[PDB]
Amino acid sequence: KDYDELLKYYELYETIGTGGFAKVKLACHVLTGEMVAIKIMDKNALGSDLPRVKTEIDALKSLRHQHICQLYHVLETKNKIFMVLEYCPGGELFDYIISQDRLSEEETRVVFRQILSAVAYVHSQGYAHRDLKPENLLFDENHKLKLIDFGLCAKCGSLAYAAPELIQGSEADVWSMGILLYVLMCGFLPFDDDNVMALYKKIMRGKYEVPKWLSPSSILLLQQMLQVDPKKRISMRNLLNHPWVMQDYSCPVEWQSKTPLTHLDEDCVTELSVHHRSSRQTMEDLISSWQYDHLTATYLLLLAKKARLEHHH
Ligand SMILES: Nc1ncnc2c1ncn2[C@@H]1O[C@H](COP(=O)(O)OP(=O)(O)NP(=O)(O)O)[C@@H](O)[C@H]1O
Repeated sequence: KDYDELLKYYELYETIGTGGFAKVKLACHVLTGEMVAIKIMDKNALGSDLPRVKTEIDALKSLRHQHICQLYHVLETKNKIFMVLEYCPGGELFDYIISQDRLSEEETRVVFRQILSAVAYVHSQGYAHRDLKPENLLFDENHKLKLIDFGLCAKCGSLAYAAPELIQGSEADVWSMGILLYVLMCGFLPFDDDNVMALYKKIMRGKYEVPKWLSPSSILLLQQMLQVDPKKRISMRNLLNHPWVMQDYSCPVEWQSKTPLTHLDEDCVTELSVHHRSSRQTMEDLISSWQYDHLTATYLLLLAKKARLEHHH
């Protein structure tokens, strides 16, 4: 039905996750054999919340980056919206933290630099994420982080990660990254309560426990990021070459995209052109329209496949 058009292009596997808006299914793009994750949303059930989806969709169409979960295909039927995404099988950063209880400062730095790369890129494109937290960061096959859930992108979110100025746009993401840092290094939240009023007061207050295993450097960074006054809160740029961030690193954080679509891959175009019964020139013209239809998705998945193969060649 709504699924019949989808099943032209994908064969559906099991549900692998859910959220407040979407049921997420593993699937396989038939033409290329590539696995993907499909967000399924019901328009009728979403109702007045639907703009969030069109928000996420328009955001993701203009974001392309190593640490951003890629959007391949958008499909609307009478009752459903389907978003076909890069499959990340490593699960959430959340579950990883719980598995390790807490991360070492060193592995925290490795993770944090990737988060920072993604968020700095997102800002470079004029957005703020507004829902940064370990649940919205997924591990891919190579244990690399991929940011998801862009429905709150603005050109808001879980309270424990929400900045003070926002519960009464760049500075906010910085705050949330501070909370995330704390969580990675500590295994728990700095501001936590079952009572929302209590939690709120704790946040506006800005006082948190500082455990013995933490380095002075990281303690400082935290206090720079968890400044209740956004005016006093550290800026993205200064986060990008902050000494804690740069510790044991001769490289500043490369937030710039490593995956821009500069120009069309010949092999991929060729492969598409055969299946499409059109010349390569024609296919080039078509692909450049970037409609996020089946053509777009096939092209990008062929590209991802090729990259994966080139990594083992
Ligand atoms: N690309 C993906 N690869 C693997 N698992 C995914 C992927 N996208 C989502 N998931 C899983 O599905 C869950 C729900 O995704 P999510 O995008 O947060 O749903 P949502 O309803 O649209 N947003 P939210 O209600 O705020 O969580 C995630 O927490 C993951 O467990």
